[PDB]
Amino acid sequence: MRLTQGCFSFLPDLTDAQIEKQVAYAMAKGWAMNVEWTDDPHPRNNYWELWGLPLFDIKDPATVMFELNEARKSCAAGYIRINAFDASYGVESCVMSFITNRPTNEPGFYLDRTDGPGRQIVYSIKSYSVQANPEGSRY
Amino acid sequence: QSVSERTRIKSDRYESGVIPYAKMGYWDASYTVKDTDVLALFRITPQPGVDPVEAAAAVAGESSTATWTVVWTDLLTACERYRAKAYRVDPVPNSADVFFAFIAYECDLFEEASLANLTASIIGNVFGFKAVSALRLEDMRIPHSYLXTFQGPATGIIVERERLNKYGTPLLGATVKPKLGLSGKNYGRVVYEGLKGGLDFLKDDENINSQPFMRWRERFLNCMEGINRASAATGEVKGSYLNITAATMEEVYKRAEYAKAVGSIVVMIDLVMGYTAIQSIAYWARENDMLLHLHRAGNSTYARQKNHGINFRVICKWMRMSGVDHIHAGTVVGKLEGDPLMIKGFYDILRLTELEVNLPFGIFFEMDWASLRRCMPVASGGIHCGQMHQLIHYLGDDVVLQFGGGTIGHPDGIQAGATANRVALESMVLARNEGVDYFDQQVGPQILRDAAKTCGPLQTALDLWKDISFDYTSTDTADFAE
Amino acid sequence: QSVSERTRIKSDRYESGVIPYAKMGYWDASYTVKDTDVLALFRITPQPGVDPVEAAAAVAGESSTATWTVVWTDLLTACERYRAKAYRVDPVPNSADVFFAFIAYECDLFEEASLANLTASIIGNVFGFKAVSALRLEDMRIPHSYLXTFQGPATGIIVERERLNKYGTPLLGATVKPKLGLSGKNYGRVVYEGLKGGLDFLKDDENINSQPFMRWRERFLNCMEGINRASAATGEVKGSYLNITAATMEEVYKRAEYAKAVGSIVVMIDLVMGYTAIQSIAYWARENDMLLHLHRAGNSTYARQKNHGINFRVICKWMRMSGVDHIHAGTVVGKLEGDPLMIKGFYDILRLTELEVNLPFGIFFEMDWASLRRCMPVASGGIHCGQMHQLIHYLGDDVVLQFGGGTIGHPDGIQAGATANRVALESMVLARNEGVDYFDQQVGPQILRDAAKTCGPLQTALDLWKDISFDYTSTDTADFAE
Amino acid sequence: QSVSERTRIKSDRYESGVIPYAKMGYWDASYTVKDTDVLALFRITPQPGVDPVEAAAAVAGESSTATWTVVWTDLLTACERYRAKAYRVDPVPNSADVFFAFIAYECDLFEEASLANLTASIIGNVFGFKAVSALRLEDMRIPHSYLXTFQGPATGIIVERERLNKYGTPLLGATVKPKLGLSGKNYGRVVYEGLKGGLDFLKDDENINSQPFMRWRERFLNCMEGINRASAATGEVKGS
Amino acid sequence: ASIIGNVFGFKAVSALRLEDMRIPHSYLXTFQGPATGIIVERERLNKYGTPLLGATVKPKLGLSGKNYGRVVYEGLKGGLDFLKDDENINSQPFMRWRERFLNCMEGINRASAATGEVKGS
Amino acid sequence: YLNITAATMEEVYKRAEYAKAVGSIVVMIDLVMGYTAIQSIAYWARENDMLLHLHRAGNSTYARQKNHGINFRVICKWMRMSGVDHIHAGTVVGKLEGDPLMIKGFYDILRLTELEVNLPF
Ligand SMILES: O=C(O)[C@@](O)(COP(=O)(O)O)[C@H](O)[C@H](O)COP(=O)(O)O
Ligand SMILES: O=C(O)[C@@](O)(COP(=O)(O)O)[C@H](O)[C@H](O)COP(=O)(O)O
Ligand SMILES: [Mg+2]
Ligand SMILES: [Mg+2]
Ligand SMILES: [Mg+2]
Ligand SMILES: [Mg+2]
Repeated sequence: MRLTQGCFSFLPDLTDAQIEKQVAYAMAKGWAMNVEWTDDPHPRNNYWELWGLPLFDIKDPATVMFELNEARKSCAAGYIRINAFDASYGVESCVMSFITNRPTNEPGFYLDRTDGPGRQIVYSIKSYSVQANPEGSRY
Repeated sequence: QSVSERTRIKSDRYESGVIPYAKMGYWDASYTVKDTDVLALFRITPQPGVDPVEAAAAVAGESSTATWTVVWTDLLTACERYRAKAYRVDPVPNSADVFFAFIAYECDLFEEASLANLTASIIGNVFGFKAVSALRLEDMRIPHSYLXTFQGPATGIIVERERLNKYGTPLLGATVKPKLGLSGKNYGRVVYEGLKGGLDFLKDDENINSQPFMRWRERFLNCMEGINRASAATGEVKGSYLNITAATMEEVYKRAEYAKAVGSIVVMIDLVMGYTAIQSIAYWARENDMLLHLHRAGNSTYARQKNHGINFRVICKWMRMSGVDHIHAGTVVGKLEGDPLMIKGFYDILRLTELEVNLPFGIFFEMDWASLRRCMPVASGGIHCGQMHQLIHYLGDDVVLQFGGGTIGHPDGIQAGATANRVALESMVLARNEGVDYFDQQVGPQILRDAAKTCGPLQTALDLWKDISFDYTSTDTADFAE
Repeated sequence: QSVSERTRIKSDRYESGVIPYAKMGYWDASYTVKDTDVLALFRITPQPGVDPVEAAAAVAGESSTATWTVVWTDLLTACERYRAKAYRVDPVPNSADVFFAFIAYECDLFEEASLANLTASIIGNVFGFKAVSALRLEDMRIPHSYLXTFQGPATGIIVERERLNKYGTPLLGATVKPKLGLSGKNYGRVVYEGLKGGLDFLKDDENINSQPFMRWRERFLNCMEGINRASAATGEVKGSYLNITAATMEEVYKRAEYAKAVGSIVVMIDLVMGYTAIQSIAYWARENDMLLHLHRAGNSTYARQKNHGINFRVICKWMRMSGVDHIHAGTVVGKLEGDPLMIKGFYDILRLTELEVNLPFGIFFEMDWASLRRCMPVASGGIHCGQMHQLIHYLGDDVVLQFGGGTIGHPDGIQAGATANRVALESMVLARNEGVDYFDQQVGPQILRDAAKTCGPLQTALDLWKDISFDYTSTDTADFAE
Repeated sequence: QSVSERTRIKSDRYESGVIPYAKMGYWDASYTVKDTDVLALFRITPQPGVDPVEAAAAVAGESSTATWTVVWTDLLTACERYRAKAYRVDPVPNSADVFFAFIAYECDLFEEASLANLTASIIGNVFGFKAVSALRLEDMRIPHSYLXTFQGPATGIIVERERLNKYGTPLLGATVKPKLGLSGKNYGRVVYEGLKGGLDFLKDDENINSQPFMRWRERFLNCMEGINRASAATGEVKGS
Repeated sequence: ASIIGNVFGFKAVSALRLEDMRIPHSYLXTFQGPATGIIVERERLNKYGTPLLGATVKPKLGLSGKNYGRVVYEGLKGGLDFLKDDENINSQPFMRWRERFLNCMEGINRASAATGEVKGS
Repeated sequence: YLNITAATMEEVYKRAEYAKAVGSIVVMIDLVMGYTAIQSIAYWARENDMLLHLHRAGNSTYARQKNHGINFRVICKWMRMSGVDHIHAGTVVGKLEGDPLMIKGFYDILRLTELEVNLPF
């Protein structure tokens, strides 16, 4: 399956040209980019691995693509995403997040069901990739 | 002769008898507003022959300390401090008999943390007053000191997106249809499909509570199965606004506790439950890590007309104070009343950290929001993916676009309905960010047609509802154009 | 070609696309109303070019099962049964563009015992609809089967009089003034005096909740001292409506439990608390042997104008269902909007065991009340003992006449204010029973002057407010005169 | 070579290392106080050779958002907003080594209706700072918007006087003595005596709670007999 | 109440400092003493032989619960046994307490999954 | 069908709550527990997502004879009102009294949305 986290995962995978234009948008709005890797595609995996610090002082879009490219050359098979962070009062949060890289084959998830009281079900979403292998060799 | 006669008050102000409200301490053009005052803007239509300043002195009087005749018990209190002062009366543009009345109320007149107490003073009686043929509450300046007594949103826009892990587009949703009739099992079917096909949320309809055709527990359990199935199938956080609206506060809580027990990320409530049930469930939502969706049922009974009632922008402020996370605030281009610039003003009220006088949007007062969280506006009601360019233009980024008929009415099924909406949404935003002039009548629809060549569900949708608009003369209009 | 295309519904009704609501099953002139249906009368103003039957089919549709486009999920339900049917459209007299729409809703669409659920369907969205420029809910026929799910009044008129031991006149009362500012100790002073001088009740003002100048416990304790002192001084049951209106249901209950603990015969709540807090506290009142006074704060925001909102007569029905014991329902001759025959219709709704079509009073439907108890109407707002002949004429026997300014504004003190009102009341009723033509402009005022020769407080009052009337053009008027 | 090194922050404010508090945003003499700010006045005695304005800036930093070294995580917040601001440093009369320092704290720094949180920020750490040999909190300006979150007195002077039915003189009282040793029954004796003879209140000594010589319930029951006895002897509201 | 109650404000004394106290065995036996204590703490942690390790999260104030959970995960994953809230981080407009707690727990358990150590904040 | 029938409503509730706690889809009750307990536990079943099976124990003491008692059809109505999900209503061909037309009457009372005069049933 296609992991549909990120905000452009219903379009086809973004070319580098398209990525740069979203990075450009983000930066013209004054926002700070970073790059993150995981190979635990769980919906509740909040903290993907930081590819260095966020690029706070950076003015040129090309610098962020250069880092995305270096993440791609150095990270193991998995997901990478770019996020735009807005440190303005009353935001102080991420405001854009899209997937820049995904594995060729994502097996996805199954729904694990434990009987609670009465008819209630204790659900757990389980990852095929993550249960089979540890971090760094799941795809 | 008797003690009563000898001790009668003989002063001008406190002899017994009626005197006009403008002589009673309720009018002062020279009055300097304090940072701590509560301010109201009233649109007053005096009865013929009633003095416009006397109409505003009356409203001010009867919304604070006054009654119809003079009372000596005023002198047992610090009466000069507790009186409201009407402090400015402007004519409405194009009315020789409708006026804008600004009235300042002292901070200490209001119970801390209490919408009910605020509204008792402010809307309690003055709208039934015979001296006035019409009265609309247009705006309020809730001072920073009163705001800090309120929670504000339980969750808020920032934390909401953090819980969903969803940033950069608007959020998506749909109302389940038909409105009523569906069994709990079939409700879960619609929710699964809607979420699997791409929607972030679905919702129970506002009138779906607990009924002979479907009792609420069946809905909740079958919907959680649908929700988790959709989340497992996509790797996204998913949810459906479980309606916990009930007759009693005891039944609401019961439904809300059950929703939490089974892992629902969100619940919904209807505005008809009323302010005190709303403040309680908004505290309950902060304390139980729940998103609180407010459907605005009954709002347009007092909010639709220009001449009388409460403007919706005021309800937005009061609902953000109380602490709901979502509130429906219009579409512009859908089936429900929504003048473009009024809606923008509403959205600004719900989403900004402070407000600046902006008369075209109906923002009559400047107002700090005291770091109360931001309320997510919801755009529901007769909208389709065909109008995505318009929605993105008028509504911005932080908003839930909801597509009931525009998902479930799709011929190829509900999944296809959903997928069409999301491709539309995503392709459009991608193009906004690229710098394209998307709100152009030529350009926007072509962005959706381009996206539609690799998405057959979206070409189906564009062709099915191409013709559909709801162009009718709006009644809740602005007084200052453009 | 694909499974989606091959299984598309091709029928007229269920092909995808918009069709007018009148073709969707929401119009049927030949429809026979069942005893169990819920009926609504809507005053509809269509937008220009909108077909009046299509406007009523839409309201019916959108208040029951329909949305803007066609949904296949209708076929998973017994859709023919759950649709509302608009079944009659009449023009309004003197409007070539405003119409009366009667719509029948199936009993099973409604959650048992739930005002919130009823109002979600009935007022939820249809008032924001762009297709309609204006919409007033005018009457409802709550069927006997739905009524039996509700408690109705906690106490009711019969038992209320039994608890007071007070029969044969109207009951008497007063709002404490000024509205705000007074300390708890001084509140108890006003209550003692008002009751000692003759009033049955006083009340907290609607905006008296808990504030910096007086917190609610101080009021409650000092008032019970006042109440019992007055009861011991006269040998009558006495009380004061302790306002338990608060921000949260938890705080309301806290105040209501405290009121009970200290022996208050009665509590009050404001309508701004909203329907779900109201249903809960009305159950709580039956279970704790308490009179429940409903002040109607905020009502005139949706109720004042002829063109749009909810008629107050509908609120009366809904509030009697929920179970409040008193509700303010107008004066006619006071300072607040009150057309004579509309007010009589309201009073009939609150006080009768069934209702008969009576178009001059705004009673559009015949309606059994299912032996739900009778709600006591309250007449408050700018009335004085000078108008006793009028009040007795327009309002009848079972009613609380309240005199805030008309008690406390009395120069010789509050006792004298009270005593004047009661002598006025009693002398007038005595004369009604004797067969005198008391409502005559000559006769009535002379009955009060005759009584005033042995009562100096009443001669003072008659002479102080002789001049006072509130004659202004009423906006909530009837469509059928006399 | 590495992503860590290529993405190291290179600005004057957020490069790693130690810079004076006065240059981190915690000193600003031109700052205009908002009515919503919490303000504090400190009598700062800086260590010999420490700059007065630097010590005031340190107190502002370490009672708001600072630590001894620069942190990139400042840039995940609206860090300019949350920083307290020493906005005034003045000399103290008849001293050249002690200074008055006025600091300003954004309203949003403090949990609503919590003395514990206010005093965690304002007094928590800064009194034990080596850079300053002494420090005294002299006064604070608790803004209107913070106060409306707090209850203030349960009863107050006004309502207390109403409950007692005494107005026009100061109220009267006495601590029961000896401080420790008395049984509950004798405690109530003393309470009866002093209330009957004219006192409005008596009181338990601060260190009278519950001990082998007297357990708290015996004191309370015996006192209520004394109180009510005095009240019936006098026609007055009384207490202990 | 007895020992520091009044005496430090007495006029006859210009200054007064309580330097030490001898709490007698008999009084001490009425008290619980540490809830867990050094010995049992190390046992629950499975860490004996070196001083334990921690860090206060920074900046003191302003961080959202999300970012707090980030700092906690990073620090714990890099070798720390603990992180902590700052003394003045309770619950504030910028970050309400439930958000911090939930986000830190994710961070903590992620750290322990990555290291095979008991972790906390 | 885990039988929660007991002497006291306090014991019925322990046993109902236990059954829910351990995951049972259904509980049973006996008609000998009587109407007030039944209506109470029928409200309980709704509240607790439980099937409620009603064994009709003792019914035949008043339902067997034509001349005197209460026809079981009335009991079906009363028990359908109270809110039991199952009730025993007859076999025709088994070991307990059951004329075919009376049984079909009972089954229609239990299962139809409306009834129409049908004298033979
Ligand atoms: O009841 C309905 O019609 C809706 O479900 C929309 O359904 P569709 O998506 O099928 O139109 C919403 O409740 C209204 O939009 C509420 O109006 P508002 O958002 O203005 O409060
Ligand atoms: O606030 C007031 O003005 C009153 O206290 C009347 O005081 P007076 O007796 O001094 O006029 C009542 O709350 C209103 O009558 C309510 O209106 P209604 O009864 O129409 O709801
Ligand atoms: Mg709806
Ligand atoms: Mg009032
Ligand atoms: Mg002492
Ligand atoms: Mg610290």
